[PDB]
Amino acid sequence: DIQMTQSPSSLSASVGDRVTITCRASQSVSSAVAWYQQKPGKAPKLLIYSASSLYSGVPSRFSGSRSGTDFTLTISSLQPEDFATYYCQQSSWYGPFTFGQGTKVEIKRTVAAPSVFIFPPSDSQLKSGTASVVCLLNNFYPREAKVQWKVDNALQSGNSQESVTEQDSKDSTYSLSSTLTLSKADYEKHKVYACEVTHQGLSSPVTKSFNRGE
Amino acid sequence: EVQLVESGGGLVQPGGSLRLSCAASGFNFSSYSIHWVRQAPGKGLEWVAYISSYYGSTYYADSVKGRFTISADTSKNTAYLQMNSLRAEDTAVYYCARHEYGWWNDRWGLDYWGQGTLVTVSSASTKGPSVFPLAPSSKSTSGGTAALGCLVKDYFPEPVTVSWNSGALTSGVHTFPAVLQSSGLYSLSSVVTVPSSSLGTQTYICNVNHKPSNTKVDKKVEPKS
Amino acid sequence: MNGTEGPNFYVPFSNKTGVVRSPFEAPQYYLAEPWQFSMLAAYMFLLIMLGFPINFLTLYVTVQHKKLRTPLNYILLNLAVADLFMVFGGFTTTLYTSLHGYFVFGPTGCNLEGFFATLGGEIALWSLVVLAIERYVVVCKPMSNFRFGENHAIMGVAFTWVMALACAAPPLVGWSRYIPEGMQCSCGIDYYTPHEETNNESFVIYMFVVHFIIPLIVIFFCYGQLVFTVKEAAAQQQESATTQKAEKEVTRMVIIMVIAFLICWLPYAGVAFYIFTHQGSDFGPIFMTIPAFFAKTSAVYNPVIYIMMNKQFRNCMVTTLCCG
Amino acid sequence: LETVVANSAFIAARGSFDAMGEDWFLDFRVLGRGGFGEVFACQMKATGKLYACKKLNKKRLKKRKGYQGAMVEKKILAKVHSRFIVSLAYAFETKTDLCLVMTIMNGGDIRYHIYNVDEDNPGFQEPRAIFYTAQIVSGLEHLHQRNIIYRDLKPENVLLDDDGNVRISDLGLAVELKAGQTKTKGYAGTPGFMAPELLLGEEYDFSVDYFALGVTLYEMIAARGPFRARGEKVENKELKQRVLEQAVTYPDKFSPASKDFCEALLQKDPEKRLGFRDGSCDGLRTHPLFRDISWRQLEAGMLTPPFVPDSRTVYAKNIQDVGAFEEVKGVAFEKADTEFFQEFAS
Ligand SMILES: NC(=O)c1cn([C@@H]2O[C@H](CO)[C@@H](O)[C@H]2O)c2ncnc(N)c12
Repeated sequence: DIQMTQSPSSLSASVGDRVTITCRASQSVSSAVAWYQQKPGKAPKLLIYSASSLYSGVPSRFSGSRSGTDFTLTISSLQPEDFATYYCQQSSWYGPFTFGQGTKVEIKRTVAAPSVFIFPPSDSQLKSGTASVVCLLNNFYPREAKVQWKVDNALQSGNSQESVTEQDSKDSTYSLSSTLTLSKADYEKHKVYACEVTHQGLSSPVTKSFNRGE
Repeated sequence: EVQLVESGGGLVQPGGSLRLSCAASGFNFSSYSIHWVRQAPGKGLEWVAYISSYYGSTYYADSVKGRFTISADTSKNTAYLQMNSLRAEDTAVYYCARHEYGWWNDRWGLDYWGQGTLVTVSSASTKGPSVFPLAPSSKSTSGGTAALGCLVKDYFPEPVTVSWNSGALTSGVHTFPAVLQSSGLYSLSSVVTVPSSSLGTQTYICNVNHKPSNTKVDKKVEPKS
Repeated sequence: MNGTEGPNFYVPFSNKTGVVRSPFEAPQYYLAEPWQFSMLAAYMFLLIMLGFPINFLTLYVTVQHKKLRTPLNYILLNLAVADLFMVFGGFTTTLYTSLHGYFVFGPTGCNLEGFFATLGGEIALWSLVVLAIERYVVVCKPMSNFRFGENHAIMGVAFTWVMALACAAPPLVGWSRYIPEGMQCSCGIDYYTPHEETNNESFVIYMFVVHFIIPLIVIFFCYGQLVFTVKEAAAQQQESATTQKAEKEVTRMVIIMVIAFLICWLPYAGVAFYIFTHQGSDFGPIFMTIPAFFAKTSAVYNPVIYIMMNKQFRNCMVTTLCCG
Repeated sequence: LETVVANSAFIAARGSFDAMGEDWFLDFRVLGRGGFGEVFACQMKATGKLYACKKLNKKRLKKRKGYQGAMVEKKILAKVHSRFIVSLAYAFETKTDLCLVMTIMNGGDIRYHIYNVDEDNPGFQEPRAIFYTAQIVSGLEHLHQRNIIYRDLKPENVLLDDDGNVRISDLGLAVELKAGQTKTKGYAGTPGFMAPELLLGEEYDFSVDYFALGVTLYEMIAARGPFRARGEKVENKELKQRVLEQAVTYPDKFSPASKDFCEALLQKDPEKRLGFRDGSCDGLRTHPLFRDISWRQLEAGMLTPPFVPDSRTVYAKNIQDVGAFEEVKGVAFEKADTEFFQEFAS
């Protein structure tokens, strides 16, 4: 089709900033570009059609410009409700329709470190034949963080799943759970369960750990 | 308009057949194309295939080729996508696009999108949650504030709701998004931050209500030895 | 007196060396050198070699394209014929004679050669005039509500012939005379002495006025008008790049065209006039070959200017060369 | 060279204008070579108005035996006039030609504008082609209501006026049907603008004009006919085979509405060919293509044309680059020819 390449991949800007995101189509599609605002668990809202013409019933802080291969969406003044993924699109009335990869607009605040907690699996959890060790990183900013699971100092990979909460309304922090899932049989041959958190807010990797018995 | 409501919901087995059908109304389908746009959960918007009334041009996306057979009706404006091969990437909150026809040779974006009804492709059976306590952190992060929670594991269909102390506690609660496990059953943790000093002096019970199986489990969370 | 008059010869090298006789029976080497004759012969050969193809092409191309058959090209065909008269009447004769180093066809030959050369050059002269007239009439439009047709063109062509005969025929009936010019291998018109006894004087006046001054006025008038018109038109049409380029091109061409008319006949007129106003002006024999050089070369440069540098002819020549 | 000078003199005359016999019209440059002889600009000395004068040379008439064609064009145009058919003002003869003097269209012809719009990007964009197609349809309709099959229509016979509106012209290859026939044989028209029926020598109705409309619309946008490539036109025999056998190809430059519309007209078989089926010519007008056109305003000439011709730079053909045909190789006129020549003049 015609590949749609979004730029930047992500950005972090404060409320009341002028934010411009760019979209480059691989092939020129003339004036036939749209822009969407997607906020999780909602229908996409069309912002711009025809590369630069505002859609009706969309705020006038959104505008688009430009043609050829390089298209732009501009938000004149950022709002705390402009936390969203923005998608560009090429349209054709006799060709395919293809979407971008999304531009993540993050609402910025001061850097914060995570409070790191590690939770044992209970004996009740062990009865199902699985041991889940859950690590909580609470109230940190930026959203990005790396959790590394080590059991006995042995790197755990391909058996842990991460989930990050959507931005807190408490103060605009993020929390992250990393859940390491092991068998009971592996768990009982281990002892030291350590969650190492590497993050921008931290000045060194912080390890929280417990020894088996809970 | 906004009235592009899916009436083709419900679970359908992989490789099965269910005809997703747009309850399109508030316009006349012959100056528009009702091509199927799928908002996959927590993932970006994509195109399935072109739909046309009089013009009768239909073209697939290069990844749904012959896994769906487009069809259309102008007597109710319903556009039916036949399902006949499915994977697990055909799980989405389906929407019906609506795209203007030109006023010379003009291409616009998609004016409206549906309200959706979830369509799932899964082989997993119904089964309520097993609810396990995620015991207090007190062997590290001692003193001050401690965190504790409940792991709500092995449930299907979604959702599952987790409250604390019959809804009396809901402050400081972070209920994480569900992760699809290898089994085909969802799991999530719900955590709450409490004073370390309140532990073993206050009971924290998570009240888990899984509506699809009507399975309610109150699971006590207490410091372990 | 710059030569020596005789009964039917005029050596432009005066008799004072005591060897100057009739160049119809005496080998000339006392007014030119053998090398000069070789150069003369080379030059005459050249003029035939260039002149004949150029003029043949002009006639040839017209039969093969519809748009060339139109009235306004008749005068151009006529010009090409005129040039060919000069080639076979003048140039060829002079080429033959030069290699003997004197004129070997005698007094009668001199009259023949002089008739064909003059006839040729005069039809050419009047062609250039008629052509300028046609261009002036068509573009500047002094008379309106008339259509230029075949008949008008034919009249124009006929006129050049009549005027040419009016010049070429008089020296054969004793109103002036044809006598050797230059290195004595070509015969021109006598004007080197305006001598009453041979009737040179009256003829020279007639020639200078009717066949030089009249043409000169007409040429300047017509082309002056044409350039004026085209500048004005172009000024009112600066909405096209083409018209501006054309305006420059046409002006350049017109300068070339005017100069080409001047070069050809001005030498004859200049020398003749000076001699008429004052007699006792001595010139060499080679000096009298100079007007002939300028005139004779017009058989090459006139069709180059008036045929080759026109868009229509160019296209037609390219088509014909690329199979036609 | 001289050709630019002649064009400049025409422009000079136009400027003055903006602000019988050969002794009644001052003559300028040719503007084309029509079907029969020259078509040159000319001007009345008695009112100072510019006209085109289609001269039909006596010589060229004898060669092609074009006596029938001359009479047809005269009688039809003389009687039939609209807002999309050029007015005929005079029919006289001169010394060497028969003359039809018709109103100016000093805006050039559509064929000229295909390549003049941009040399390296020929053909119009979608709005401009659509607009012109609608105007052509109105002209064709006017012929059909009078029961006239044109049997031709091509870009070079669609002339623009000064405003930028187009009109059809030249009805010399036409036939007016009588009541008692609805179809007739022939071979009239210029190859490639002739419908399948015409080429096979079969009977045909009004349908052939709608085939020609299709060819015209396609050619405006793609800068080539359906049956030949860009800046190329194949021999009559090959072209005849193309029209009969080849299915039309399209780029995506066309909108879906214009594509579909063009296909409907370029359909081979009169019964399935959109246009006049002896019901209405307004069935054609119902196609979605014309949702961008207001027919009532179009017919009243109230819509603003997409391109407006310059009134200083003329878009008529250069003189020496117009068509040509041989004049006689010595061939002297018959008594019959002379009698036609006197008769033609009015
Ligand atoms: N017959 C007419 O009334 C006219 C034909 N042509 C030109 O003559 C060419 C051959 O028909 C066309 O393509 C135009 O360039 C015209 N050009 C300008 N005005 C006109 N009235 C005509």
